[PDB]
Amino acid sequence: KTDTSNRLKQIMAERNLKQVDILNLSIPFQKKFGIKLSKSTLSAYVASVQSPDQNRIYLLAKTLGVSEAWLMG
Repeated sequence: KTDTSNRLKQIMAERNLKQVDILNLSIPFQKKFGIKLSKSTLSAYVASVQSPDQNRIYLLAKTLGVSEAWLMG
């Protein structure tokens, strides 16, 4: 499993957030930064299928209020 997948799952556990909740929290940041994130893409990240690019790492770090550096693994 990728660092990022693990790190996302860690955050989910710490905060009792499901993917649907993360995606919803990301929406204002998607709009703020002009960075899109789909349900399937987020699912693929959590599943360790895909690794986020620079923009989505940034988006997710702002959404979750965590360090970009940490989320990158």
